[PDB]
Amino acid sequence: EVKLVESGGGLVKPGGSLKLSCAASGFTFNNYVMVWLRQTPEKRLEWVASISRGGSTYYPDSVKGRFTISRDNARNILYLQMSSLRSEDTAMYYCVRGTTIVAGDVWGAGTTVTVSSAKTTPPSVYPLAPGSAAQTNSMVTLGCLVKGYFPEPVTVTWNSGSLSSGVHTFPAVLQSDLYTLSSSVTVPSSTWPSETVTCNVAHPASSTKVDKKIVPRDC
Amino acid sequence: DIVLTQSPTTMAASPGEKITITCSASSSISSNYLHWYQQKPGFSPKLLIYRTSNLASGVPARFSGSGSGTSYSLTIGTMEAEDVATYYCQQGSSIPLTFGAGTKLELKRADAAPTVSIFPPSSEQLTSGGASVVCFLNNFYPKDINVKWKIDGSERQNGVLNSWTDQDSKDSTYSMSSTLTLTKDEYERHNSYTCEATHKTSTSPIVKSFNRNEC
Repeated sequence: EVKLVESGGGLVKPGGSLKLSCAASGFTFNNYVMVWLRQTPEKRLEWVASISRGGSTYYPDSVKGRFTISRDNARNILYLQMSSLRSEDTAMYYCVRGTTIVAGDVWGAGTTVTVSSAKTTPPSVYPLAPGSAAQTNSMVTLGCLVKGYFPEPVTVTWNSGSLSSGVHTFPAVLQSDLYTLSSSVTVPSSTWPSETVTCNVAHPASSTKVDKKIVPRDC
Repeated sequence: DIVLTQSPTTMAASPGEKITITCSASSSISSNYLHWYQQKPGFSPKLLIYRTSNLASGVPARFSGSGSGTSYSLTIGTMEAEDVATYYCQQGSSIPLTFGAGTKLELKRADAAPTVSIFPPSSEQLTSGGASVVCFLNNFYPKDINVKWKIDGSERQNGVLNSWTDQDSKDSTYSMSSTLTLTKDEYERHNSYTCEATHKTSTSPIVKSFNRNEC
């Protein structure tokens, strides 16, 4: 169980600074080159920094001078100090163990960095229920619309996690510096009104959590 | 900088199909420094192949890699459902190390018509001055699909935001969400809101609508 765990990621202003940490375990840390990579919202993978076992550091021109990789072989922790951040620095950052042939054989789960002047904004949660004059047809699809939040992420569950299947939770989309995401859930006809159906929407950046019960619409 | 060009960009494979994808380097790489990663949706990339042809830890035997010079490839002997993922090649011989843009491998399945559902604005949203109309187009295959909005019978293009799920891991279908947002003002000035889905599985659009004044 070699493991790398990144933390420290979050929202920060252009021009700002932010330090990522990557805690290593289950292997002899000082024996390895360590690497930061990042994956852009488009899914492109890019090299960010490398640090040899003895502390030799290497950077691509795009971050050189702005980012600093360092390691602490005592605590087995790798750092990335980010400064003069730009919006192009927005990405998921991965802690990676490198090998002598420059393959990354262990990767962390990643930490997300968002570089923006937009301010943290909690979501509004609207119930999606069929029109009052909609016709009942066995299964019923409901939803929650999660609008006007920043930054990512938001989590959505149904019935605190007990409505598990029949769920489609869509990727958030950013418009005018606010995210919108939706989630749909499908359950059998008689299952609804009868059984309570609620979506639970967490927005940790704003310390927000709210539940929206989905009630049948009535003229 | 070495540029790694992958093809195809996307591939749909039948279950059991022998699949090969390629990675072309703008300059000759020592094969010792050409590796592949697999990234399953929702997860971190994982080392899959290292030094052109060596399988990484935990990687099934149906995987193989080959190549030299500027031309590399990755082969899956028989496509399995669990292989749906993006595959990246990466070179370590030249600084900066670089990755290809990825080949997205998806799985073939029988056609499925979308299940289409339309939803009017909530009272809560109307209270705050907005009006969003949502259409879900769920569990369909193949992935290509078009949604058209109409207000009182006339096509509406601005104010529409679309979002797609990744291929479903349990049934290999795709789903989509389309949201038309206007002001409460504009919404109360029209009656008929319609979303129409054009998909391979029908010879006419699936049309769902509601009138603002339904009861």
